[PDB]
Amino acid sequence: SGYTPEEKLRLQQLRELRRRWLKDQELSPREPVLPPQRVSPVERFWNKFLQDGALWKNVIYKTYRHSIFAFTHVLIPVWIIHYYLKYHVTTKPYTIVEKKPRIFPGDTILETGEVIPPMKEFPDQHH
Amino acid sequence: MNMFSSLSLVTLLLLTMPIMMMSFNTYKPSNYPLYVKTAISYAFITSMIPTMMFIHSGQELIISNWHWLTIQTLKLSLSFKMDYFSMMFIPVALFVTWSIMEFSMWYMYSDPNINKFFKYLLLFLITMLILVTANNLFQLFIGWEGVGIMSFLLIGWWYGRADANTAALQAILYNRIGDIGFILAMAWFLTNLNTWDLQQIFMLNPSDSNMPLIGLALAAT
Amino acid sequence: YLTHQQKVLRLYKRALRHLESWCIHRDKYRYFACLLRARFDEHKNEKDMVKATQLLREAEEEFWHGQHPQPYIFPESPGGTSYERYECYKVPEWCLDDWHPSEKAMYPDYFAKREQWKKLRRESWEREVKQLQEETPVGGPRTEALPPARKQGDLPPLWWHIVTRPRERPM
Amino acid sequence: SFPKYEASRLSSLPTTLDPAEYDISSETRKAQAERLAIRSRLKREYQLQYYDPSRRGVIEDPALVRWTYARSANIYPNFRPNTKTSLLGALFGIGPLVFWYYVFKTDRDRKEKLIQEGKLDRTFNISY
Amino acid sequence: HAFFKAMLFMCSGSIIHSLNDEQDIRKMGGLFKAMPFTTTALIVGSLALTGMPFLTGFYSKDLIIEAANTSYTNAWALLMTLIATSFTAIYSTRIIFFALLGQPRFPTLV
Amino acid sequence: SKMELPDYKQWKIEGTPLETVQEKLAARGLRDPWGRNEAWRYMGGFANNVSFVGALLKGFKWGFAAFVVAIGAEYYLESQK
Amino acid sequence: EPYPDDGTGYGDYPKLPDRSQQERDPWYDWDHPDLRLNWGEPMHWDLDMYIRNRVDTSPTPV
Amino acid sequence: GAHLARRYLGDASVEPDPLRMPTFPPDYGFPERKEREMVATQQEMNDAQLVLQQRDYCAHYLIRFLKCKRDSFPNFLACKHERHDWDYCEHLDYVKRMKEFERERRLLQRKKRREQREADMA
Amino acid sequence: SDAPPLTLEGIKDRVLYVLKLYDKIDPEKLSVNSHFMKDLGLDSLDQVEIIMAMEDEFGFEIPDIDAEKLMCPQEIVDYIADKKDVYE
Amino acid sequence: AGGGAHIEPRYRQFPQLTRSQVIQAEFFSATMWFWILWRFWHDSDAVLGHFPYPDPSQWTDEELGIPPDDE
Ligand SMILES: C[C@H](CCC(=O)O)[C@H]1CC[C@H]2[C@@H]3[C@H](O)C[C@@H]4C[C@H](O)CC[C@]4(C)[C@H]3C[C@H](O)[C@]12C
Ligand SMILES: *C(=O)CCCCCCCCCCCCC
Repeated sequence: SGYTPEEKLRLQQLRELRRRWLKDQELSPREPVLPPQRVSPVERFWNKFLQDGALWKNVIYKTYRHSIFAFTHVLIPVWIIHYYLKYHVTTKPYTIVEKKPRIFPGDTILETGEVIPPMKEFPDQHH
Repeated sequence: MNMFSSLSLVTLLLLTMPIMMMSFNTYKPSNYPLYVKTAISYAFITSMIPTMMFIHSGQELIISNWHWLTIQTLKLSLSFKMDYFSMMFIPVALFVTWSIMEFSMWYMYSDPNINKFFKYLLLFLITMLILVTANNLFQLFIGWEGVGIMSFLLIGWWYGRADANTAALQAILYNRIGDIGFILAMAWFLTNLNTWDLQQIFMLNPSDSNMPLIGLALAAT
Repeated sequence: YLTHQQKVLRLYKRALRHLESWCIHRDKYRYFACLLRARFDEHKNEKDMVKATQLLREAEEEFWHGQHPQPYIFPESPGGTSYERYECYKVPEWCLDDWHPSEKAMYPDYFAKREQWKKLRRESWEREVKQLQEETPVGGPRTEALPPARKQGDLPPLWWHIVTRPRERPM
Repeated sequence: SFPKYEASRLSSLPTTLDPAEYDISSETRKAQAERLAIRSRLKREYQLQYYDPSRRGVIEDPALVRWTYARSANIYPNFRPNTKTSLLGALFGIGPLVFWYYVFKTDRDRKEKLIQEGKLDRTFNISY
Repeated sequence: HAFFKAMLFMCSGSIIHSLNDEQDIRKMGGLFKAMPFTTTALIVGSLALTGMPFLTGFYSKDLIIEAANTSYTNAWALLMTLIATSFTAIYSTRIIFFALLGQPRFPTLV
Repeated sequence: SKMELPDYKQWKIEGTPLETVQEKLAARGLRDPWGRNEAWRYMGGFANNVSFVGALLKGFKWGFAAFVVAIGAEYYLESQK
Repeated sequence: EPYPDDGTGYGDYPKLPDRSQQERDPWYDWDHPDLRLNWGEPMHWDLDMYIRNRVDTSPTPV
Repeated sequence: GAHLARRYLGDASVEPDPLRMPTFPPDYGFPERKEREMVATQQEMNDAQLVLQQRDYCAHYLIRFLKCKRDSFPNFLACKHERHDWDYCEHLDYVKRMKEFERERRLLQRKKRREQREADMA
Repeated sequence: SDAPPLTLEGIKDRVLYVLKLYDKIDPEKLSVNSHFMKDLGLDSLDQVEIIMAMEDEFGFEIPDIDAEKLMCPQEIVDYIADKKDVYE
Repeated sequence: AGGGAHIEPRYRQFPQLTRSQVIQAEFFSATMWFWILWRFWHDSDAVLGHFPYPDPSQWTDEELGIPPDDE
């Protein structure tokens, strides 16, 4: 109860066009024809400085990538944040409210110099 | 204090950099997934510095840097509570997200919109950190709904799949029913305690709390 | 409609999928696949045309009671985990007619080969209409399916969208 | 015998377990065939315009137009005030409004007594 | 819970990708040695989910049953938690058995 | 590339659990035609696999060896100074 | 089959079976694959309620 | 909870109610009862910011342990002895409150016999 | 996806490599053109088992409305070819 | 993506492995057992018990300050 002769031909005829079409869906070696692209000298130095494998120098290359990221994305923002916090946020009352440090027995205060007497003798035992 | 507060906010500000640069300030599509991952990597290191200080001397502070809106006797600020719950969860969340994004670079390597997938993943992380560090109820609500809306977009990632849309809208429906309780809590605290700040809610310490806490339980449900 | 022959084939086809879902382990599936296979041959030689229907209805009813609540589905079928997963990446072919010339110049070879197909379809359109009208009953068509290409050069009528449909894995 | 399947509006009867597919009368074969006839005439008309290359627009669908016209603009001219519409309209339209009136009126009347007498706590209430 | 629940999903995703977007465990198996590293993490995390002693989860999960057991609690709620903890092992063993042990059920070309 | 399929004349149902099916169906007078089609899931690397208890004890021989030396190593500098 | 003439505005619009769109041959080549309709086919009065993102009426095992 | 079977499937009068623990008379009954003393009187507890539930009677131990953690950082493995001391001190408190449970339970059993005698005298 | 592309000839090797382990057909008689009813007269119900083997081999599953129209080892490659967009 | 060892997908057979997979996989499996055993040895109280539970049945009415039944 398979295909009637017409159906077998039509499917064959369709597949003949179908696979021709799918072959047209391939890019020639020259594609895409990207417009001319400017390459910065800083990029040129790395492409020429890396070239071959030279795994030893990649650590220098990676350190450059991390140093750049650790500078623009960490050091610069913490300057902006710190300047904002130190001279603008903290000049107004109760903008940053800390929790007063815990004071344990037998400690001296840096500011006032007070000493808190230790606790009473412990009637403790071994174990 | 300066180092603790400065390093607490830098973690949050760092995560927004990939979003800001996504406005065509540095066009490197092929490297954006690695750019986002490395940002999460440093956010973990930065968060550990205030995390360690809490472990050592139990330091803890609030940061109300910005004044947004004063409705008569209710003052709304962009406050941040860096305490036990936030200090421990921030490193954990960033550490786990770090591994997920690195895993997702390989897993989603064949997706045409991988760049748009990492921006959404980073948007959720920003909403969650707002939710975790919120000091007043309104700011918490911003993150509360923010995570809810990114879930809608990420669940329905393959949007030609009707079952993905159905699952996406289903999440909004159930979480919307929960948001009824959250607004119930906000109305109670303002009406009775005259505030949305957690510092003032605890200081007054109301006795009768069935209604406001019943609402929160529905929000958590 | 489905011929009584077709129904038995479908009933047998599904019964093994649900049966395969109960066994999981291959060897335990083979043992019972033969047994269920045998139960068909028991009444297969029957040629009553009135008791075979009764068994089929009892067969269908028996299948429903034991059918797996959660049958396995291949992940590209109506119900699988990746059904229509790539429907968003599939785009029509007419969208390229609206491209800007600058971005059309990025593929000088590809679009030259496209213009040929538009010429090929444009030339072939008139013959395809003529073929369908003559090979169709006076009162109108009676079923689906179209005639194949009779003469050389002529292409199967109504072929453009079937031939030029989007790929199943566009990207 | 296994329990028979019981259908419902939210769970239709399976086609296999339906005593209407197996019977092959003279009417069924010439009826299930007729449905495929018109169904094919429409597809032929659609196929001609769909595959036409000298066409750029929307294929008007009269079935779609009739669907929307019967849902918005044809409802009123086919409406008769009788015992069903009047009763259905009354308890769906006036019902809820009355129900919510006595709920809120009773609640606010109860509150006002507790505030005039001072029995409602409003210690920190300075926002409204 | 963040550490190992996230690990479990990633390890599950590793199996998914290899088997050509197949999620049903009734079409998996025989991967204990085929993907040794995914298997190691899967067993490591699955044990953590079940609450192996001296492993992330023990310091939180076990310390809760101790407090739940010895508290002025609801007996039915206390019972339900304990039954649930046993159920944690059953479906974990379901994943390991159908996804790592036995003989493979996946297609031929993978 | 031109991937080469293994020669098909190596799928023997004997020596694997699939044969036990053949004996069972032979009793009632039937055979499993696709038996050798499923024979690739038991021969080769797939042949045999660790047990559930064996899988859990993965990497247990070395850990015990490391543990005994660990306690012993600590003991050396434990009651000496 | 017209809807009952109870004076609720239905008029002479066909009363198609109350079947969801998920209950249709998923493999038949639909003119609207997502909706599972055919051009020129009379749409159900509640078509917008029976789309695949909504009420489903497929037979259930239990 | 073995005792639960007694209180819910046995006699309720003998078992003591956890929310109604002994309202019995004062120290009378145990000759020369000794008051339980405290170390961190008022300001030492309200200077280490101890939680409202932790600083019951082992505050001196808990305060001492917290002192070691601050100094031992980052040697979080240190202070183990300090934590053990507080655990033991808490344990003794746990048993001491546990004794009151059995102390009243038998007092309840003793108290019923006298009532039974009077009812059964006639 | 990293899954190797399926070649037109590569499919045919798999299709016959499955029919050759059926244990109901003669390996030397089954060829690219071997009808299951007119050439070697295989049972119709065996078509269901034949197709199921194909579906379990390639992953995807053929519809029953079109599985019943395929008894030609050459046609199966044609059908799979027109379902995974294979052209070479 | 990544290094791409590019192990050919073999037909019906066991998939190819590499030297890095097994060594690293086995390394963590032994680490888990080493960590499990090392911690169990030093402090087993956390998993079996810290302090013995004092049975109140094996006590005396004197230490509890129970007045005599004879008043
Ligand atoms: C450091 C990271 C990965 C390389 C590495 O492991 O070091 C590399 C990959 C792509 C880089 C980023 C992208 O190139 C986009 C930006 C390009 C400019 O160099 C400014 C920083 C910039 C944001 C880069 C920061 C950093 O160097 C990145 C993130
Ligand atoms: C008292 O509070 C016991 C609470 C623990 C509830 C779980 C009891 C389970 C009993 C099972 C039988 C075990 C007997 C050793």
